[PDB]
Amino acid sequence: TIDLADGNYVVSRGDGWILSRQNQILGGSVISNGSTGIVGDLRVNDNAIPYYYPTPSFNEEYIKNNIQTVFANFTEANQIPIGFEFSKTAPSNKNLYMYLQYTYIRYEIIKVLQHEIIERAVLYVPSLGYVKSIEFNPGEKINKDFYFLTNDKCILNEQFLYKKILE
Amino acid sequence: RVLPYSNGLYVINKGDGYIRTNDKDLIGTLLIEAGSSGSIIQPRLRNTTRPLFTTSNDAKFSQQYTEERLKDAFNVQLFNTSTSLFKFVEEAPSNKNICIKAYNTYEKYELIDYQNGSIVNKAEYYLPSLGYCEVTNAPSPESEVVKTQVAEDGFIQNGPEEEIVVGVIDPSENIQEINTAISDNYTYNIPGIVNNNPFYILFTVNTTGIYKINAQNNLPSLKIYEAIGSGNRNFQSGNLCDDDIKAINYITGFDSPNAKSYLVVLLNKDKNYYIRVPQTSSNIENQIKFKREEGDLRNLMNSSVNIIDNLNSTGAHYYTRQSPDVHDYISYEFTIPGNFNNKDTSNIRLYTSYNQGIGTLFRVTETIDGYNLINIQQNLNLLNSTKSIRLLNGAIYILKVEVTELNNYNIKLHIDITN
Amino acid sequence: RTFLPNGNYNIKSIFSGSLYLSPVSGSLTFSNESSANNQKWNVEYMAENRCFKISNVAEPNKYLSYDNFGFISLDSLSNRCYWFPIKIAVNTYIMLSLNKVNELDYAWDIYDTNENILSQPLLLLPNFDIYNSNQMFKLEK
Repeated sequence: TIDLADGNYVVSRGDGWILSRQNQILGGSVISNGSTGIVGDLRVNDNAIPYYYPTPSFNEEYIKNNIQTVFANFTEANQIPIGFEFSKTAPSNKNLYMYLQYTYIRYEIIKVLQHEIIERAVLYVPSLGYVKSIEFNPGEKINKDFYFLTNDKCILNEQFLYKKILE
Repeated sequence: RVLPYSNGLYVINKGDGYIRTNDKDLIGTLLIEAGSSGSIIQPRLRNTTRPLFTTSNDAKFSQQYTEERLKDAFNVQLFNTSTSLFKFVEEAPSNKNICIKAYNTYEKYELIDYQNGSIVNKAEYYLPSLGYCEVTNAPSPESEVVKTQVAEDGFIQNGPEEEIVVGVIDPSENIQEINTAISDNYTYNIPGIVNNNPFYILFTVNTTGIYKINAQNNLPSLKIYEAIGSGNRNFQSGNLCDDDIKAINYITGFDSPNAKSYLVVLLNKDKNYYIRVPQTSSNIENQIKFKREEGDLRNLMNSSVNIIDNLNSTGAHYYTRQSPDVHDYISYEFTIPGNFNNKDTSNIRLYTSYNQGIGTLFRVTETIDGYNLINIQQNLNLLNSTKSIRLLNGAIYILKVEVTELNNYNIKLHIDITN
Repeated sequence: RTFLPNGNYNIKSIFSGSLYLSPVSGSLTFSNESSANNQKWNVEYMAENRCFKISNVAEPNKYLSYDNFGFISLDSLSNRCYWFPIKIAVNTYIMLSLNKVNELDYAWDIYDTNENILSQPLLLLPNFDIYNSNQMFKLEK
């Protein structure tokens, strides 16, 4: 129940979103005893793919057009490659595991009626990445929460940046 | 060790950092003179990478398929091409040389047909990962050489211990969907096109609560599954949205053919659920009734209520069913042989042979609104229970069993009646 | 469905099979099976009041009801002719009047000298729980 005038709004939640079940897809490297690991990535037109969750009334096109008019235009931008990498050094006693996960911006577009949200379509367009380190002795049981994101989330704080879709 | 799992397809992530024996996977060792530093880089000048795959059945569990199941389970994008890159770097101390060696690695996925107590099919998919590196003191080059025999082909895990399982929609079972969110009641007709095969029903609900779901005449027996991570992302009030999720989590339900059952489950508005109607067999038309239960029946929450119509006037009876896991529930609605005097009684001991449980006993009264459970006995300890109770002939009761210790895949319930 | 499906039922006391609900000199009493339409009750869920009405098949414009003396009655249709059944075992029910008397429910009840009801009129009397034998009646087919 959100305090806005009846109508359609375009909305940016954060950079820094990450998706259910998708930790570990890219693989992960394991490094031991105070050597250093550096995993990183690029961006042709795989990383580049955005994920659309449309609704009746908010078709893919509608979404794309409408958020590219307000915010970061992505189709244009993710043609030029950009890189990112992380550099984790291990302690000397034990060894550690680090794996790469792609971060996304969460755009969504919302129908409001009666200070209430009746409908929401969502677009995740890929930003950069994020790595998670963990130190382990072999046999040491690990928290399932570490390897499995069970519900989408932002690893940064969210936000709610909005614009009314015009008539 | 019991590993109850409501039979079907499961893909597991058995962990990262796997390598093959005999350095089939070593990139190479390089040796760092004290006070220098040295790295080994996988730059991805060329994308292509090789996964490794082995299966019990090519015909069923083909690499293409067992790849698709990883898409289903973890939405894995790429299988033999990574643009993601890795390097290992090390500095040697000034006293002694150091030497760093690097192995390519794999995440190890397992794909499983787990039908009815045992894995009837299994594939192992080794997905190319992002490295393992060992740093050691430089070995003395004069050190003597041990004639040493190579090892059996196989694998070593260097990543931390991991095993995380994910249920997946069986691509051979169709999906049918209910576009309208279920509200308070709803009756669903099994369409033509399912042709009495198994299939899935995707649906959602509007306001969150407890629902009784049965088929026509509580037959066939159903299972319900939550879809993992549903209902963040898109939503349209009143209807469902596809979300794009075929990774599923078993809530409750039997796999047994021709057992009579109804499900009683909690359902949350911000999630999507699949139901799995099994092979119909029958040529008559069937239906799935969803009712929202606001009454006493919430007591059976996240249980499948098993139906026993068939008691003999006296004697031993038993009812073997897939056991739920520790701290989940199986329930049992039974009506006791004999006409209802309201003074007549039959003596009823309720044992269980293999697993322990907390049994909860109710008398059932039914009104036009719904069941009413009157509370008869609590805290009953079932495992080989000496105990008995006098129940009323012709009256109808429900036993709700919480599994406490899980000692066997099936839970066998006895109703041994005396007079 | 499943629960009291519309149709043609017999109506007994749990105190004796071999006796059926029948109207006689304008009272309702349990009597010897006559295999006739006098003893067959047509019971009809009326979804508008979530309750059931029960007509006598041989005089099917007359429904089961009650008067301002204690008795259950056969009468032309009235809000009194509405009943809210509670099933408490295969085929047995405790018929409550939908509309409550003061703050408490009433039910079909029938007196027994010793589990014997032979000449007894069916009356409407306060209900409390599901444990009153006399309040219990069974409806078959």
